[PDB]
Amino acid sequence: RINTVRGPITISEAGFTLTHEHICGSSAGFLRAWPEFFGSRKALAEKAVRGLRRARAAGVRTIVDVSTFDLGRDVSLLAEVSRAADVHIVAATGLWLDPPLSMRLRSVEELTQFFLREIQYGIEDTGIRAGIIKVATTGKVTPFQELVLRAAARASLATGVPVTTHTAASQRGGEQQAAIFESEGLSPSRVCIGHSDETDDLSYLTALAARGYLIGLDRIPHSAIGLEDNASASAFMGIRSWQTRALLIKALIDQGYMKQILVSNDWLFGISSYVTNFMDVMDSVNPDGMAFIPLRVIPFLREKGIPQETLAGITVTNPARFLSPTL
Amino acid sequence: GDRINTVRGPITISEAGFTLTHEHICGSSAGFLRAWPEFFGSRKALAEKAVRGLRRARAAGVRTIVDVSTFDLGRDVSLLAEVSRAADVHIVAATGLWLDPPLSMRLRSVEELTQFFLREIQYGIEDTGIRAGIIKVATTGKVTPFQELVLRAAARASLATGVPVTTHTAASQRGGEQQAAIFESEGLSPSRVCIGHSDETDDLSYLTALAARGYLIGLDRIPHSAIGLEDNASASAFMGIRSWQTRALLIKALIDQGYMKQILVSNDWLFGISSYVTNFMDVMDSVNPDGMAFIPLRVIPFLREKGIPQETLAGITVTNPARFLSPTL
Ligand SMILES: C[As](C)(=O)[O-]
Ligand SMILES: C[As](C)(=O)[O-]
Ligand SMILES: [Zn+2]
Ligand SMILES: [Zn+2]
Ligand SMILES: [Zn+2]
Ligand SMILES: [Zn+2]
Repeated sequence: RINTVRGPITISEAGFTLTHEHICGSSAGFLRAWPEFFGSRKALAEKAVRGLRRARAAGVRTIVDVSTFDLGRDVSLLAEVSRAADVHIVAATGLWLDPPLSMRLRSVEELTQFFLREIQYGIEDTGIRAGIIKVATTGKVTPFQELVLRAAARASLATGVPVTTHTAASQRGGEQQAAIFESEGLSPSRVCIGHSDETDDLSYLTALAARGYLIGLDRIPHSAIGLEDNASASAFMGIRSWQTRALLIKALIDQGYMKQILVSNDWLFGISSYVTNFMDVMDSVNPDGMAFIPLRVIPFLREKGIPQETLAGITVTNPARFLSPTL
Repeated sequence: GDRINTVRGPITISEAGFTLTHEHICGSSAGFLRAWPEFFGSRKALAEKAVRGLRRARAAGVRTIVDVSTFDLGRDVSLLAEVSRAADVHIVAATGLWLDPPLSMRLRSVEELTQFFLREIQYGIEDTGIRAGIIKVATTGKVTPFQELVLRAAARASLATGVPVTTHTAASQRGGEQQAAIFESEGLSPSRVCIGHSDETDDLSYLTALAARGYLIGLDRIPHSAIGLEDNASASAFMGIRSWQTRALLIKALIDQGYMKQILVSNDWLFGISSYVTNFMDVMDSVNPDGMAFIPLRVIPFLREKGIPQETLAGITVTNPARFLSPTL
């Protein structure tokens, strides 16, 4: 069984699953302290329910919200929008790139206890258990980030829940992550190396898949175009087209690694952790939101000759194998 | 105006009595107490320790504390309200930002920060309806660009509401002078500002010049001393190795210079701490088993023994905080 914000579900219930998404990208305590930053909590919730319902109509049945503590994860919000949209949401533990001081000062043993409490006991006082561990590193792994990755590996080994990562693909950062995970005795089949569509280095990706890692091609609609004077939507966006990113999926399929591929949008319905109104920038670039994968990428791959059963394997079978707790 | 926001609602300033103007129930990080209460044993254990501690402070004469924990120090006003009611000690809550703002705060403009501080003063903290009665800000010795935004937003919020501003400084780097310059550039009266952690320095020229300008001087870490614990680097780094009597003698020094009306005294104590090394609360509790009662039980008799009149001490512990906290436009 897989833990969701509404309780446990069987593997067969998960269906078409988006493995790297967010309801809201924020900071610990921020949604509660300043909901008017998002208009209101109600407005944010209502936008998310419409968004999830659009995704559901395009075939999505489950999303994995990989928002951590320090991304301002509010599982009560996730539970509310999941119930109203009838879309399963898997919540995350772990730490992203903005840990507060009370986290930054902790040992690997302490972080392991924290990740374990969120998986085994529940998040806050909600009883909602995490079904995935999210971690992030920048280029060369910092000392604190290494502690996070080891704590993640140890919590995964104790519970069977998988680990999913944020990296800089342009720095081939998955290699350093993999080294740390393997030193801990973690199976690569429990690990998704994410934001992997941010590079054109196919050799780097194939090497990881060969070692048994899941490859997260999860920022496909963040491609953007026509924003090279933007001091925000050029370093956070790019200039590579989304079709170019999408073709990495075909490339990995053709090398015989369709079972290793996970695809997502890395979308959200509110964001406070960047510039004000960046949500408007994102929504203008990708009006499809979380429906971008099923509405654009899947038909694009089908028209490039990828068979239905392969597309179903990638969007249904692979996430189920990944999320089902396994040791 | 003649009333102050507390976590149980508004009180008249006459009700504040003996007030500790820089304290904490818990030193933490946003969201942390709710996500990981076992770090503190349990939320219940932490609340109980705070109530026992506040009750002892109350027995020693304390009637009000100002909890200067901000959003990013993990302020949980619901905890403050629970322990205030159970200890029957007034607690004034804070808005502002300390030294650990998350991205969602660090990326905000001075106008946005102003709106956040005003929300916490004028509307309430989170969904609790509890309103802040003070704005807490913190800087590095050299004020960073973001910290300067925070100080300007604090000044603007103070000017709109009358509620005071209190600061964290590196007194050894004379941090208060850069802060004062920013505050005054915004038109904020020095009488609305406490330059805190000023007992970290023995430079009386720095202290008296600020006091002469009408600033309140926070001599607010009196019990903090790692003397006898020099072999504990974290203790020394957090508390210094100046004695509590050395810190306390600055209270006398500013009185002797004629600035009794500018002095505010406190412990900068707390009942749990996650924003430093593990188990540090045990180190603090061993250094100062009196907790927040340290000021009334140890420092006040020390100053009376040094000859300071009872009326002067009452003015510092009662009148000065009342004048400071009372919203004044
Ligand atoms: C806050 As993000 C760019 O990881 O969705
Ligand atoms: C919470 As503190 C050590 O900055 O007074
Ligand atoms: Zn990411
Ligand atoms: Zn993400
Ligand atoms: Zn301080
Ligand atoms: Zn303090």
